Amino acid sequence: LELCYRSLCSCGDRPIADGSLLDFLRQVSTFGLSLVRLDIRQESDRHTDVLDAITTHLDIGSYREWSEERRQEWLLSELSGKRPLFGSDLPKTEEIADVLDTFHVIAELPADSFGAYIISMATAPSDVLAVELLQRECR
Amino acid sequence: LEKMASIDVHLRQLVPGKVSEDDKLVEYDALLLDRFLDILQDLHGEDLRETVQELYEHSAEYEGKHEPKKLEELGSVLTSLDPGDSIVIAKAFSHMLNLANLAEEVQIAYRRRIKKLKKGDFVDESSATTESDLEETFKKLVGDLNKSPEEIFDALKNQTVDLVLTAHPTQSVRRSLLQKHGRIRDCLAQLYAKDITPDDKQELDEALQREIQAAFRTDEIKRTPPTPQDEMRAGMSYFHETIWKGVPKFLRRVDTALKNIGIEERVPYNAPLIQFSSWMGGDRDGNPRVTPEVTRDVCLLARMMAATMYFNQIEDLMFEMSMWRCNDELRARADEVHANSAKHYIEFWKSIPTTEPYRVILGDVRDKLYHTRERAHQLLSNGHSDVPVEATFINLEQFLEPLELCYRSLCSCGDRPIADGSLLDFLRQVSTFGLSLVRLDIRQESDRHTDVLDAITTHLDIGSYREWSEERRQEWLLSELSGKRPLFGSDLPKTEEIADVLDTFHVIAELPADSFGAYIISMATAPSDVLAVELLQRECRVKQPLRVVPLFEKLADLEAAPAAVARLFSVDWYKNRINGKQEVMIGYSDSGKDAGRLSAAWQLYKAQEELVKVAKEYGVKLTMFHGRGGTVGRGGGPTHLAILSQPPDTINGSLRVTVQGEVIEQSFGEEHLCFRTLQRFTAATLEHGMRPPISPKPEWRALLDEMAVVATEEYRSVVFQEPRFVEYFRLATPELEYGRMNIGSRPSKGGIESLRAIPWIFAWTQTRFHLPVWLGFGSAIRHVIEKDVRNLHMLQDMYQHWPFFRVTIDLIEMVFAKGDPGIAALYDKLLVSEELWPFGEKLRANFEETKKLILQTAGHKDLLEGDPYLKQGLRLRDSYITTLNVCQAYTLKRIRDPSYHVTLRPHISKGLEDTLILTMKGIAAGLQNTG
Ligand SMILES: [Cl-]
Ligand SMILES: [Cl-]
Repeated sequence: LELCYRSLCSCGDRPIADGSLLDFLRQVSTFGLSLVRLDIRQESDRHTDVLDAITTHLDIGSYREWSEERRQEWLLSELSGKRPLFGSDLPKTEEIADVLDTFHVIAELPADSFGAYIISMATAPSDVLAVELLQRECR
Repeated sequence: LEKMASIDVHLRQLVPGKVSEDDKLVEYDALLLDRFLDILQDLHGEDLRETVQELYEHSAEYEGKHEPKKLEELGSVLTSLDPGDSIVIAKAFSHMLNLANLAEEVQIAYRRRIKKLKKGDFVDESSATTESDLEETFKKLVGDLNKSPEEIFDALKNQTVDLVLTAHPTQSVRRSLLQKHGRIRDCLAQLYAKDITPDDKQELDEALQREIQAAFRTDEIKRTPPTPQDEMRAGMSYFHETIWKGVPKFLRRVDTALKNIGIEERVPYNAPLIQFSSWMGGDRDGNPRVTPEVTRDVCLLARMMAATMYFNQIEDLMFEMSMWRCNDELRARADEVHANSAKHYIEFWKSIPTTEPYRVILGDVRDKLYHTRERAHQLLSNGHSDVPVEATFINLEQFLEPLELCYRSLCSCGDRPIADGSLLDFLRQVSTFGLSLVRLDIRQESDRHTDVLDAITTHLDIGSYREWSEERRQEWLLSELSGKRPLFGSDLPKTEEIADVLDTFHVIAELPADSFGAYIISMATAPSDVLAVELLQRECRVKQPLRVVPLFEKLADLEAAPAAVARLFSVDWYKNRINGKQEVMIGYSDSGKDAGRLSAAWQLYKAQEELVKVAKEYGVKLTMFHGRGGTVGRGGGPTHLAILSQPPDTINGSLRVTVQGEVIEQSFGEEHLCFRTLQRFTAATLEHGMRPPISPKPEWRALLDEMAVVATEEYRSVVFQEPRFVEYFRLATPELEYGRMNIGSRPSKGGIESLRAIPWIFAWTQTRFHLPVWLGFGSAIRHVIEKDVRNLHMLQDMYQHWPFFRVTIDLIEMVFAKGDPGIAALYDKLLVSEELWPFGEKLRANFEETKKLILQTAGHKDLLEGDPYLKQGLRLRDSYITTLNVCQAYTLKRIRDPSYHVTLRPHISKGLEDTLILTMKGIAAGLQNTG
């Protein structure tokens, strides 16, 4: 479409280019391939449950009992590390499987479809870092 | 055309006596050779035929008296041929040798056995004419060991013979040429039926000529050094040839022999007495052509071949299963299946009615087999299908369930005889072959797994797994296999090789477990090597991991092997993962390349003794996998004694042996040969489980321990210490040209240590010298005879009463029959520097001395004094091989030395590389197995 616009302007047909073609270009820019970008929203506590099942499964403690500073320290060591966090061998409750499956579906779809991951009941930096880490470890 | 009178005379001089009175071998080869030479005259002229026949007569005279003038007479002709004539003569002698092989197989297959020739001891088990058949083994166990028939039957039920098909080290003969050889053997056999009519005989003669010409008129060089998929296709030919029909026929004969000792049951149809495994497409050790895709391909190809054979066989089964009386259970299944959509039997029936319930069930099985075949084909040629996995057989139980329902139902109604026919054959074929025909082993160097783990630990900033001691390696591996966190992801710097290893594991995870057998670790030395594979398997998400099998190659590795296996069994995780079973592999050729053959032999007997001790300690059922080069890898009768010779309790109802590619045609090419192969493996396994060889006298153990030291000294002093040995090896032998040519893969991946065992054996087998097989025996026997006058008598006692020693020496004697120091001297004269001539001269003297000493040990004046049939056939082949030897030698001189100008001869009627390849393939096909 931009090739058509440039070409039309080259030949003094800019008025022709500023018609249906301009409307089309502006519609492609405004709406993209999706019309809308979908936000995902979830409670912070649900991410806390996922990380708690993980740390319990690794015999390191309960991410839930940890203070905010200890939560931050562990999350920071994991986002900066080179080893993956969990696999199929992980006791998942129905809710925890919902959270992880949502991330997997996000990974299997085009980035043009998504906007922001919104954390309901956010209170501390560990809430945001949990989502960044879960995103990274769900590929 | 009285030329026929000359070749007959020469043939009769080559094979003078009669090894029986059905000895038609000279007749067979005379007929085939006459017909071939006529075809050769018609296609390439009268002069070409006369030249070729003069050469063969000189070669046979040489194999008679070994006059060196005959070799100079061969060479004078062979150097004067321009490359065209060189190609035609080389091709001609290759096919002449093939015909001698075919005549030999027919003679073996139709030779009547002699009951009165049995001596009554174990020596009889070293030849097909005197070995014990299935029922004679039964009665030997009942009379001499007083075992009850029920114990024999119970031993058979739980016994498994596992035959492993590996790629041929050279020309893996194409399926089409196997079939032509079959037609030639069939025409030969039928031409000597003592009742045949004149017109039948005339048409058989014409068919034989037609087929010999057909084989001579196909090229066998161009295109590609066949892709591993092609080599696998050619290797699978023996299932269609003989094995598919052969397995149920053999098992039924087991039933009859059980009836002749009072057992009324049959061997249960699901009992895996016979199994087949494959390395074709799975062995990656020093073979970069074997990729993850190659493995995926041969797995799916095998599922296709099997589904095809079941599909074609179940139509005859459907015609036979025309009964109506049935079980209540089967009648229920018939009513269920009739409620559905009959596309693969419109030529047979518009539709199958419910008054033929067995046909209803079997027709649905035929439908599922068709969907399995077409689905695997779609996966192979694309990567996806559209065939629902629920419309096919994914595991062996889905397949067996309706067939077993038919069997039970038939027995319910007193139709057991009907059930014991085509249906029993089918059940036994499903149990033996499964959904794949073969199970594919994967093999890889331990170092490659070490590289993968080293890149991992370096990526995690924990150190280099490579620098770690064996104990630290074990400690880390143990913490990871017991842990709950995965090890690595896509964010991992992978080299090309490391990606090959990991991708192989991923392909294994994406395919059915029925397709795989064992993961074999080449150059295994320590428990960390095995634990690395178990961990890499688990972290690559292989749900049903393969069993890990260490291959202990070098001599020191064998000595440390029972310690390493004990440490493995002592780890709780590995103990509960293996579920009471462990398979260990030994490589006769591999260990011999390290420390000579005699030392490797005695060391392998001891290593198996100690491994059995460990397995009994920890309550594990041990399975010894015999790689290539062994006594149990020979062709024919000798294998029977070799299996009986193994140390006590090393088999225990579970035999796994490599079927070497240079022997697979001799063993499975023909109907009778196939039956007898299966029979001797089964009988020897059964007998060894109940009747171990005698335990060695203490002085025998001490003597062999001494001889092993002297033999390793001589072998290593020549192969590894002599500085100019490698220089000689590159001159007196086509080792360089073998790797550079086109055959196999890589021979290096330095010196001989990095050289693989197969090129090591091959290079010296081509020159009829066989140094890797016999070197070391000479000095060992000289040493012990000189140390004590009486040791000769002790050696002579061992050869007469200790099976292990007799088979070891016997193999050496057979290799000496295929050896000729005069030809090796010709290679020296043409290809080796003058200042290296005494070196080869010394080696040849060693050759001679060992020969006499081996003879003295075996109590023989001539080679193979106790097996004249084999001596006879070997002499027959050697007469053709010798011409290919001289031709190969002068061709090598022509390639390496363009300053060697020859007085050419005019071309003889309608590229030196092609000549060389012809001679290699031919000589390899005529010498077959050595070490
Ligand atoms: Cl293919
Ligand atoms: Cl019809």
